[PDB]
Amino acid sequence: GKYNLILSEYLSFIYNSQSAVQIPIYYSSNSELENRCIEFHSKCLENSKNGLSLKKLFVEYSDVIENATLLSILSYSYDKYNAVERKLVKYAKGKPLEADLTVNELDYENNKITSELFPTAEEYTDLLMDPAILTSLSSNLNAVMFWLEKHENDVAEKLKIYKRRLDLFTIVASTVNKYGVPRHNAKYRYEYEVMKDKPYYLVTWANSSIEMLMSVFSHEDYLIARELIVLSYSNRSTLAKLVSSPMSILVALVDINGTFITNEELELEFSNKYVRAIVPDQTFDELKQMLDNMRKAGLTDIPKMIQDWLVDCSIEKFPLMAKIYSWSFHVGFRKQKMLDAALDQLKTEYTEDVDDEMYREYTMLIRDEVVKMLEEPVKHDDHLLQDSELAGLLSMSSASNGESRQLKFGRKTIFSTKKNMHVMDDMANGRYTPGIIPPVNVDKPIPLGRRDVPGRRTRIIFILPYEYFIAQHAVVEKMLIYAKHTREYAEFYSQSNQLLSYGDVTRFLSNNSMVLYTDVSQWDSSQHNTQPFRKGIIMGLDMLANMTNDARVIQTLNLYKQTQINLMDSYVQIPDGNVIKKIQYGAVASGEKQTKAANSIANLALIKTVLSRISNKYSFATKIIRVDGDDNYAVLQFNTEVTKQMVQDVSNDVRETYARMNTKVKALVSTVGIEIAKRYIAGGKIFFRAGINLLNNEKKGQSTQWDQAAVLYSNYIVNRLRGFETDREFILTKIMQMTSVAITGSLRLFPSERVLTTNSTFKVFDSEDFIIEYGTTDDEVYIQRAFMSLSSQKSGIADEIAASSTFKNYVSRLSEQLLFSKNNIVSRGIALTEKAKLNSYAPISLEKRRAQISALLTMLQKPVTFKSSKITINDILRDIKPFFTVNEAHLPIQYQKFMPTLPDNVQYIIQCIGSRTYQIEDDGSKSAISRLISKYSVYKPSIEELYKVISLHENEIQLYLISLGIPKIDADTYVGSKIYSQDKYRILESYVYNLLSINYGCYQLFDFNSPDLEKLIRIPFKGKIPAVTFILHLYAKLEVINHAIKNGSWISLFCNYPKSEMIKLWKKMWNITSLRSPYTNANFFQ
Amino acid sequence: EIKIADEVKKSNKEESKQLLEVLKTKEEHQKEVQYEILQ
Amino acid sequence: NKEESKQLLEVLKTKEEHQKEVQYEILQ
Amino acid sequence: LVSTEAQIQKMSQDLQLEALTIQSETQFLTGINSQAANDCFKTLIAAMLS
Amino acid sequence: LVSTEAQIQKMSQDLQLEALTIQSETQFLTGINSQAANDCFKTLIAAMLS
Amino acid sequence: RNLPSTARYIRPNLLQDRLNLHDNFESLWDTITTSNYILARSVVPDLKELVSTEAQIQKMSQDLQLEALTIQSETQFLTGINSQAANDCFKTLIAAMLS
Repeated sequence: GKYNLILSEYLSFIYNSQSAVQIPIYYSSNSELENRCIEFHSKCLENSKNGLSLKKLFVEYSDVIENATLLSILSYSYDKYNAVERKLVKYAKGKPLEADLTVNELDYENNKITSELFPTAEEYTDLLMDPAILTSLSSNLNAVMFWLEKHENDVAEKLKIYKRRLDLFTIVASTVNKYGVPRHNAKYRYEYEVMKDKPYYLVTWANSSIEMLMSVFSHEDYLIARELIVLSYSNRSTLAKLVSSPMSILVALVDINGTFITNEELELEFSNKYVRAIVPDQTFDELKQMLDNMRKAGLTDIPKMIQDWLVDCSIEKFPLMAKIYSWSFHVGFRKQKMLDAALDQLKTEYTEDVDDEMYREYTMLIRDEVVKMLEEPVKHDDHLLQDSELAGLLSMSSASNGESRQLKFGRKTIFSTKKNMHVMDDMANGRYTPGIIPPVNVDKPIPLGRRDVPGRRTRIIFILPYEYFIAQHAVVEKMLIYAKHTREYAEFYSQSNQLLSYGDVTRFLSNNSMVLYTDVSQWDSSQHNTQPFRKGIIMGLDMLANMTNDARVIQTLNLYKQTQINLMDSYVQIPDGNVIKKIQYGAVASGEKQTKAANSIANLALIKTVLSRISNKYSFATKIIRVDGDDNYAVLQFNTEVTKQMVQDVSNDVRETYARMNTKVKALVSTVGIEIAKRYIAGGKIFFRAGINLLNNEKKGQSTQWDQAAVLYSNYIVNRLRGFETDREFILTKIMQMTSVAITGSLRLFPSERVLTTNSTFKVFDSEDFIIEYGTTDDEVYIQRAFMSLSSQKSGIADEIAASSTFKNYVSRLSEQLLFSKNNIVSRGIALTEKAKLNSYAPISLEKRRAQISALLTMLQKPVTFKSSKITINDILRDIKPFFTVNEAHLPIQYQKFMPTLPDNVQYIIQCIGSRTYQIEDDGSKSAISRLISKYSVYKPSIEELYKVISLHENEIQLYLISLGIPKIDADTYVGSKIYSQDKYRILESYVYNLLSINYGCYQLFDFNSPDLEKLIRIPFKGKIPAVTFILHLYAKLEVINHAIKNGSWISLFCNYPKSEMIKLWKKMWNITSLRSPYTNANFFQ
Repeated sequence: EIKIADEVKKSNKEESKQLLEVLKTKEEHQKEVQYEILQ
Repeated sequence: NKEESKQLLEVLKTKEEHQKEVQYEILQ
Repeated sequence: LVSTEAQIQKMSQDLQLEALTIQSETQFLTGINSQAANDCFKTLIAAMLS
Repeated sequence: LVSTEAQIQKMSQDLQLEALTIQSETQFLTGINSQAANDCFKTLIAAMLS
Repeated sequence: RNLPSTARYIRPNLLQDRLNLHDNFESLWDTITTSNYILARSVVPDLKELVSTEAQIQKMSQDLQLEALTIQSETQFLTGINSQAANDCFKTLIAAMLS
């Protein structure tokens, strides 16, 4: 109930005029008070529409101001252009900043003036520094300045923060006021005519620097921020790569005293094991050279922090490093050109001096792995291989974005990248031809996409036709199925929903063991991903073809084979200005259904082959190998204790034995630590990277102004948990300015805390971080019932596309390819289902979501709605709440810290209850109703849809399942077995878990199966109503946890819930009408 | 519409409400089986 | 400058001395 | 004393309640609270003395 | 073959399941499809001949 | 390696407790015994492989024939079954008997 005050103060500060008037609007669940609210509304509109003072009425209707619930605030203020400068002149009396063109290697990667690089607008491009975000620089400046103004009179540590951030904002605003502010257009782009006379990279620098200075709480933070903001103004290509590089070595210097272990995907079992750090001497020289480059670039304080730490190498002072490791990724993206970014990859040194003893073993191991993956289904004639075509044709929605192509659905033209739509187009014009796989050669080279991530190189993405997906789908899915239970594949080994996110290194760490970890992200243009890689798979396919008797399977195998033939010679469209280059690239990259598992295979075989050469000079026992994409690690144990020289010699031998296969590598050997893309360990403690740029994005998505605010709050939560903390008030200011909507040129609306923090498709944040909020009140129930009535909307584009002829043809062909003679009973179901996967096409989603937002705004303006009894979650919690009783408890501390970077309250919880050990279906996949869909398809259906489907008669369940590609006999068998009554409970478990973010955010990190949390939860047992006791225990757990988070202390609970209410609620169970947004989830693991 | 006295319907005692819920459940089970048979 | 740099090289030698190496070195 | 809520946990687990059954044993839990044990302990002694 | 849904409805009736317990009996229905009956019939004979 | 007769070595003094600190120095013996306990915890092996914690609890539940979704209530048989406790007990028992 404080957010709205900051909204009011922001409004008062930004507008400031006599003409600027401020108009709240309220609502109440009680009829009489509601009519009094309507009255208040009326009188407010009139008085505003008559230039009368509003401050007078606010007293007469004090009751509405005190007890009713706010929605929004209007604002009447005219243009009043250029007020940003009229505020900013005061914070800019320092000196502006001068670029240095001789810092970056290239010419255009310097922060020089646009006209010095793009005299003509016809060759101008804002794409090398496009923020790609629907929020303005002026927004950011207003927010920063408002924060500075409200914290302009405090005298405490807060003032020590204020002086620091004020100096930083001075550094920024001096540079800005030297020239001026670029003005955003309607599309939030920045045209030539504003940047024509200004530095090209001022905007990205500005946003990143604002984001940093809003994340300064200490002296060392100030040093880091002042040392990057002034250097990120010129260097924009060689900065995050620099400071983020030494970290990989530092982790190899921290002695373990206490460890965490893994067993199964979230299991832990700590160890009091002590392990030293046998680091050789030459890596210190490496680190010294790295710090010398760091100083040579112009860095003084941050080498000093990295230099004074090495005297002790302690893990208590170490989070600074981790903090530093996150301060590198909040400087921005290196959005350079497609060409020069590709040439980071497209440099090749291919030689007729490598072994053949090595490549032949490599090829053979790949062959054998392929056969191990595919022996059983190829032999037992599995349905998904026979009908691989239709399987891929249904799962096209889970594919990559094909090249843009001009379609027409009756009487329109569309430029979709979605491959299902391509298939729909090509079926009509006789072009659908899945057996003829297109070549990829001089006559038809491949486009590209760029996979970026700051502080690293740019990776490339193939953008293929839609035949390759269809061919690869079924076989790669069977390969994944094989890899679910294989230990060595760390991208997949789990129990059907989790990943090995905590790593599996620390089992066999000891004084006798070592571990070699290695980055393998540059190994795409390499000589070992060309011919041998492809030919191994071709050989395996030949074996498998001779290992089957059915013909559909052999056809599928021959198509996957021919795909591998064609990918062996592959050219690449890359523009450079007007003309287009096409380069011979007979190698591997992403943009394929195959790249992930196949790269894991090839890296596994490669390391198995190399690791049998150290054996020529050492005796060791390979304990564990793991491969996950852009890294891989193998642990190995010796007959004796480890020394520095064995580490050195093992590393040199690994490097040279990779060189024998013409393979570059920074070989890294250690005893306690690793560093990889997604995580890293020091001293037996897992850290994470907090590198998510908020005010700058990688590319331009398709969501609205609204949803990006939710995304930004989620990224804030993530980075906070990671360690990188930004001042929350800034985030709230951005959220209000991004949820602000213009009803006219001068009318503008601003929603409130009770619209943005309520569980719906419009949730954006929470009043208290790390805590979803529910509703015990009339009013939250009231607006939630209201908003569910409005979430369901239409898209005319989808309606007209689905009414054309090509859509009908596609449905007809699906049918007669699956089943026939029910053209008006099931086929409509399949068309209705295809509608569910047209919505992936972005303009459809925009039409529908903008419609929802408009419907929301046309009831923020006018009074409120009763919504007609539609049951939701807060309806249930409203009835559960009045039979609780809290009492102060006191739990002790008995669980170990292993994620230091967390906030101290979350850690206090982890330090009092356990960390999670299981994982329940967030997608409802293990449910026996879902194991049919996961057998004949990949499709998700959301747990809302399943939760509804079970509530229906036993008839339409069959139609709904058949519409998802399933046949009729197994659906009939599912209904006859009566397993859905055995599956209501699993579906509801997953539903309730998804609604309340238990597997999304902080609550993903907590053990609710604990004995310690449970002894507080004293709910006696009644029996024969499982849903009620389930929700009761869950809700009580959430109560205890939220009280803990917001107040630290603990409490007990008690609910002697009457049987009458048990039964009254049992029927409200499977009639819930609620829904939560995808954009609101904040996965701690990205 | 239940076939039991006024003072039991309006009874705010727990056992009365438990009774009423039980009886409603009995009725609805009987209706479910009848509707099935008619289907 | 570089005097302190050589001291940085040096102070990371005396610390963390391993025993097997000095044994084989005494013998060798 | 023993805590009322833990003792009700134990009694409920021992009695094997059922939320879909008119049990007589559900009434065993009525008024177990403290402030009554005190009252009875006090009343008996006060009455036997006076 | 006998109708899968019919045979398995009969199995359900002859097992007298419950919607409110775990019932190891339930696992008996695990994988009673066709296409595996044929697979076993084929696998046994081809193994014993080969 | 073979070591010559030119070589030498010094023997430690491993003569037992001349003080009998287990005779009425309980505050010191508490510290000594705690030190040896925590040292012994650092050498007891971790239980590298077990049976999974959810593939067990369903077998237990069907043996017990429990109401559905009692998993989150943990009918008292099923409380604190996790690993991170089995290793803890295995470690504690041995380290205690040693110290």
